[PDB]
Amino acid sequence: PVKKPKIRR
Amino acid sequence: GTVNWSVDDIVKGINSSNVENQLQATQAARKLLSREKQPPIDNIIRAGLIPKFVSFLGRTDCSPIQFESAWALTNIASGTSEQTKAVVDGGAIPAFISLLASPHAHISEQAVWALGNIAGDGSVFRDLVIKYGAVDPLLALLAVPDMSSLACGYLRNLTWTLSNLCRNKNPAPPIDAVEQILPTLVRLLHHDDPEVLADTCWAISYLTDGPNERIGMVVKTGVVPQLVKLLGASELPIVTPALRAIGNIVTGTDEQTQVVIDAGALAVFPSLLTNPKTNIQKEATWTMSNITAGRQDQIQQVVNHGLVPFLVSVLSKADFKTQKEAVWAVTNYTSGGTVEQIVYLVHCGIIEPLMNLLTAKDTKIILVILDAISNIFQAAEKLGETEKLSIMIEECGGLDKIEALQNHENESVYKASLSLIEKYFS
Repeated sequence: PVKKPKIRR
Repeated sequence: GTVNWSVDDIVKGINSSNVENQLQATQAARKLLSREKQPPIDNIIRAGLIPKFVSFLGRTDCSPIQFESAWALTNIASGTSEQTKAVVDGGAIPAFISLLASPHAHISEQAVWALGNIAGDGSVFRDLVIKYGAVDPLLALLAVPDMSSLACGYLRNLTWTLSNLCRNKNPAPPIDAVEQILPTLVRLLHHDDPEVLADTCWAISYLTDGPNERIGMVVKTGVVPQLVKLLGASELPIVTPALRAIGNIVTGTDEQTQVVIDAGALAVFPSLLTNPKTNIQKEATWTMSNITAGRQDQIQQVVNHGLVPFLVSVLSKADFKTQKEAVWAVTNYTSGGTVEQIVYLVHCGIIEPLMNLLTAKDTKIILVILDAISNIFQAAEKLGETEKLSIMIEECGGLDKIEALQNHENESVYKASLSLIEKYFS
């Protein structure tokens, strides 16, 4: 994807 | 919904002269911003926190707050263009580039991720990331003898960020940056991780989406045979961008298209043209159409690989968006092909499914079909068989459909159909 947040599982 | 009070507490904590309080506040911001559902990005921006976060990126005395701030800013930058812009305007880009050299891999890689989101916004922020010097240190993180020495997550995140540095047009990425990055992409295309392979294919699809000079840079690396290998992969996330890259290359020169043919691409097209993903079928038919726009020897390779019956079948049976690509493949074939090639095309049964699309409610496609019919009659003329062709078209109801177009709204359609009737059906 173009942008992506970092999230926990 | 108590986010506003959480944000107020974060502001208070982040302004504490006690670094443990500041760290806890940044932790709390990172937690809010890593919520899956509607993270409160605008609240955090409006609270004036971005300058504080950017300052914390530089706090070498407290690696945990560098980490938390880097993650918080990563997720703000993952948002809308306005949200990404707030991060950029806060001076984040050079701070993140400095963090690429952190001795802490989790911090370096968080910086990689943030820069990928910033560059991913578009060409303007992409170029700022390049201008501030991101490429060299990103490539250095990948310049290890064994790529398997890097955690899978890290290598995937580096590859993805590199792919965003290759993305977008108006303008395309600076040539010197592409020259720096390309050899690493070529290396990565031989990796065994499917996500790395997918994003590396995407990167190459971006670089080949442009003028022939840009396509030429990619072709000259010798990577096309490996792309063709990946074209035959079973993983759709790899085939999709590999096929886009190959399709992009054959929008280039005849010589560039020949590289694709010499690499054995055509042998993969029976599978691609019948692939259950209509998107794969469509893109494969598009690709075929730009190959049949080539030289007569290139058309002949399409013939020799048994692909014309596949093109007839797609024209006959596929979804309309794919049928549109097949019409183009036919018209290009008939525009550039020899009389013998065109005779073979008719023998494969092109006329009836072509005629059947003259009822389509797409004016452009009607015009392309009428071009193809004109082209086929020109071959018939050289053979002295225009009458035989006109009878064939009458006998499958094709002339009725051409006659019907004299009632079409579009003047070019009216004139084109009238011309065929006057020349060959009078």
